[PDB]
Amino acid sequence: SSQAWQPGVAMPNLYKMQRMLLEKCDLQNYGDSATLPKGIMMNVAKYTQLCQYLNTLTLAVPYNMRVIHFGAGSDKGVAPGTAVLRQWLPTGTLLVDSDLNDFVSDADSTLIGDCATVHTANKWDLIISDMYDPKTKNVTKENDSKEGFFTYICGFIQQKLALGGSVAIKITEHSWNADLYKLMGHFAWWTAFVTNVNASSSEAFLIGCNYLGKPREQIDGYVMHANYIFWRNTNPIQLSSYSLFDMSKFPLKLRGTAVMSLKEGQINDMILSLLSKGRLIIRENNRVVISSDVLVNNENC
Amino acid sequence: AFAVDAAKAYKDYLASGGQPITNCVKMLCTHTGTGQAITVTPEANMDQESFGGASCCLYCRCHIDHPNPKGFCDLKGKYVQIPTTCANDPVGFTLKNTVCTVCGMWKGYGCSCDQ
Ligand SMILES: CSC[C@H]1O[C@@H](n2cnc3c(N)ncnc32)[C@H](O)[C@@H]1O
Ligand SMILES: [Zn+2]
Ligand SMILES: [Zn+2]
Repeated sequence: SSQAWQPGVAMPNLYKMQRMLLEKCDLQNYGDSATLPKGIMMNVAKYTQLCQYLNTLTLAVPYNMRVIHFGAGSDKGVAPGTAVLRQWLPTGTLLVDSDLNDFVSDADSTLIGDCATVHTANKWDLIISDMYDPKTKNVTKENDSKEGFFTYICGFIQQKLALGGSVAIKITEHSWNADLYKLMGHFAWWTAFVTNVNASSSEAFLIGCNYLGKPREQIDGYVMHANYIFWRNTNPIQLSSYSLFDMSKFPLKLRGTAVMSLKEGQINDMILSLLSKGRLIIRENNRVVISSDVLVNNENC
Repeated sequence: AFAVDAAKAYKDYLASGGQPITNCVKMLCTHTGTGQAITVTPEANMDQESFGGASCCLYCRCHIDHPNPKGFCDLKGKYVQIPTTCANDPVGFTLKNTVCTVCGMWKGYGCSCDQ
């Protein structure tokens, strides 16, 4: 439909309310490819549409914003997604990215290593993950909730995402986690967003909008992933790169959202209401300090 | 008194007909920007492409030290504008050309301070 002129398609609310069984994902336009603007990489186009969609939500955008980006490398040794995030985010936003393999980045700081080795002293206003292991695309194995880096991401959100902050975590048919879905119930709102340039893939970004630090709804993660696949299975999405040609409104508006440090007891319903509206961030405003754990080994006989 | 001269290496490599460094990260943008050379956000005009700075820096891409004495990089974390007629080789372009310290345009590719 009119969907082709959007940056992508978000999961309709009706599918979220179903109780489907997990089936295999069979996409009708499987193998199709979007025609990309001359010389533009798939990941630039994919991150641009993700960012164009995030512009429509109620993200908190404070001064001194802090954004962490996992899975930022590429097989090309560069970081296309980081470059789009830095273009999108207000100038001066602290941008940290990370990947298992080495790459050169425009981020303010890059950590190379498994994401479970990454620790941060400070909390974050936005977490982006494009972590993905292609060995999960095994159609001969049962499709179970995966752990690995998804287990890291769940703990990382609960321990280091500021109240009011948001996340976008890439998933696929086979690359998913039941607890992450359940954690979407801890945001004021959530969806699974599919970019129009990659609509032939079962990829989506699991988006949690304005983190509340507690269950707002109770979500069964296995059922919810089955709902998502059921949506993908019955709603062919027309590949489109139309939105990439309209960059006039792309940059994220620096809203100067308020940041307050608050203790657990002080979070009343008035606070929660502001958190839900993207009008408040709760965290310390201290220094951004990060590290990566390094395992030491002496291989000498 | 020995350090490697990667800049010379790449120039000689190009001159011999070497395929320019690929996978420079080109950005989507309006192409209605100021056209200055190195900016905090994409600034291509109608005759330029905008690229992720790091991906266009020879030193970054080769995993070698920067010639800056404190090791600082001019391009990483910014966006470089490249004339579309040179966008096949953004690394070569940024190496071989120079930014006017007065107006911020590429000398010979936007700088009009000699009029
Ligand atoms: C953009 S393609 C997906 C990226 O995610 C990265 N990735 C996958 N698993 C992990 C992990 N456990 N920790 C860090 N990066 C990862 C891969 O190295 C690849 O660059
Ligand atoms: Zn550099
Ligand atoms: Zn000049």
